[PDB]
Amino acid sequence: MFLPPPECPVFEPSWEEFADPFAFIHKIRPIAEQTGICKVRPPPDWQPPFACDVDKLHFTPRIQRLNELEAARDYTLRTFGEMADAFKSDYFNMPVHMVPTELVEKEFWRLVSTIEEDVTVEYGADIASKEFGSGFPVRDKLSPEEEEYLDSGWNLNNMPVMEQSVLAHITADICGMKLPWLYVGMCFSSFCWHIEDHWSYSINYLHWGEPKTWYGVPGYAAEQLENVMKKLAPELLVTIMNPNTLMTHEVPVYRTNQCAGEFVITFPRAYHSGFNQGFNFAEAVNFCTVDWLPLGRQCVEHYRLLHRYCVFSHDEMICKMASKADVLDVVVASTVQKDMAIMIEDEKALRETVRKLGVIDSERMDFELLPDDERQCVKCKTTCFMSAISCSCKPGLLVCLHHVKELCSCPPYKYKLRYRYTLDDLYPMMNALKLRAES
Ligand SMILES: *CCC(=O)N1CCN(CCc2cnn(-c3nccc4c(=O)[nH]cnc34)c2)CC1
Ligand SMILES: [Mn+2]
Ligand SMILES: [Mn+2]
Ligand SMILES: [Zn+2]
Repeated sequence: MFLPPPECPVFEPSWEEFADPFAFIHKIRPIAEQTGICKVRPPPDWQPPFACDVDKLHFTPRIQRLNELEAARDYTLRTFGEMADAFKSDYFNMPVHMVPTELVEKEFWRLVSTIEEDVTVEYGADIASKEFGSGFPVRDKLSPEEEEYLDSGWNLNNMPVMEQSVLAHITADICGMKLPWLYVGMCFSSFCWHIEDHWSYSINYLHWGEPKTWYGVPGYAAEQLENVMKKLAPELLVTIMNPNTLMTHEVPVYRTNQCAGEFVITFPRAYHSGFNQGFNFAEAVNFCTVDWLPLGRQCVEHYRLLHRYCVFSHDEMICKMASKADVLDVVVASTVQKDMAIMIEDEKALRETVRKLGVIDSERMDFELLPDDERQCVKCKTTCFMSAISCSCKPGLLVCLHHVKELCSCPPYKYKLRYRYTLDDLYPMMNALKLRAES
C-alpha cells in the first residue's frame, strides 16, 4: 500500500507577475521554501515553440535496475520513443494514454520494493545542451514566433546571465551550472534522492510528453532526512527510498505531477526524487540568487567537514564580483558586500592562528590560475583561494588554514603562507561594493 504525500503548492502568475522570474521567485519564497519544491503554470498564451528532428539527434541512455535502497546501445529520439511506448503498453496491456497516473505511481513503489521482480528501464539523462541543442530557441533563420521567446527570462538559457543571478558576471566555466541539461524519459525511469551542488536552486521545464512525478522535502528538514537514511541504509552514492518511510519518521514530504508546459522549482538544500510516467522531454538548469549567498558559504563549510570536493570556490566568486562592482545590480552589490565582510573577518582570524603556530614566511599567489585539482586541501579537499600553506619538503601540496598540521613532518618555520590578497587590499574592494549599493 502507498499513501500519496500531500500536494506541493501550485502558482498561476499573471503576466505582470510572470514578466520577471527572479522577482516572482522571491515573492513565492516564504511559502515554497516550507515545501522544498513548487510548480508554476505560465500564462496560457506563453507557448514557446519546440522543433526537433527526431531522426538526427542520437544518445546512449543509462540502464536502470529498479531496486529500493540500492546505490547499452544508441537510440535516436524516434527509436527511443518507439521503445518507450511499446514498453508501457505491454506492461499494462493498455493504450498509453489510458493508464491512470495514480496506478503508475502505486506500481513504481511496488516494483522497487519487491525482489522477485527484475524490471529494468533506460533514461536519456544529463544530455548536454552544448552537443544536442536546447529545447528553447537560441541565436545561431528563426521565425517571428521563435524570436518572441529568445529573450524571455523563463527561457532557461537566459536565466543564468540575468542581472539578478549572482553568476551573471562569473566568466569561469562553473561545470554545466550555467548551461541547461536535457532528460528524455520513459515509464518508470527515475532520479534518486539528492540535493543540488553548492545547495543551489534548480528550475525544470517539461517541453512535451507524459507527466513527471516529483517528491520534495523542505530545506529545513535536510539533516533530519539524512539521519533517517543513515539508520536504514548505512552503505550510502544516492538511492530510491519510499516517501512513506520518511513520513513515518516525521520528515515532511510533498508530491506533484508536472505536466507538459509546466515548471518545477527546487529551493536551496531541498531534497527531491521522482520518476517519469511515460515518454517525455525535459530541460533544467541550476541558479543562484542573492537569497542564496549565505547558504552558499554555509555549504562550503559543510563540504569541508565532510571532506567533499567543491565545484567552484565561493570566495573566488565573491572577489570576482567585487572587482566588477561598478556593473552589478545595486541589490546584488549590497548582498555581496555583507558576505564579503564575513569572509574578511574569518580570514583575519585564520591568519592570526597560523602565525601563532609559527608560520612566518609568506608570498602572494594567484590561486585562480591553478587548475582545480592543483589547489585542493590535502586533508579536506576544499578548493583554496584566499590562502593556503605550502612546504618545500612536499612540493606542490597545499593545505587550507584549518589543516596546517596535516601537510609536512617539517617544523612550521619551513612553511610558507600563500595568499591572494593582503587584508589592506581587501577593504577597498568591499568599499567599491558599498559605493555601488548606496547609490
Ligand atoms: C558539472 C558536473 C556535471 O557534469 N554533472 C552532471 C549533471 N549533474 C546533474 C544531476 C542532477 C541534479 N538534479 N537532477 C535532477 N533533479 C530533478 C529532476 C531530474 C529529472 O527529471 N531527471 C534527472 N535528474 C533530475 C539531476 C550534475 C553534475
Ligand atoms: Mn535535482
Ligand atoms: Mn577534519
Ligand atoms: Zn583543509
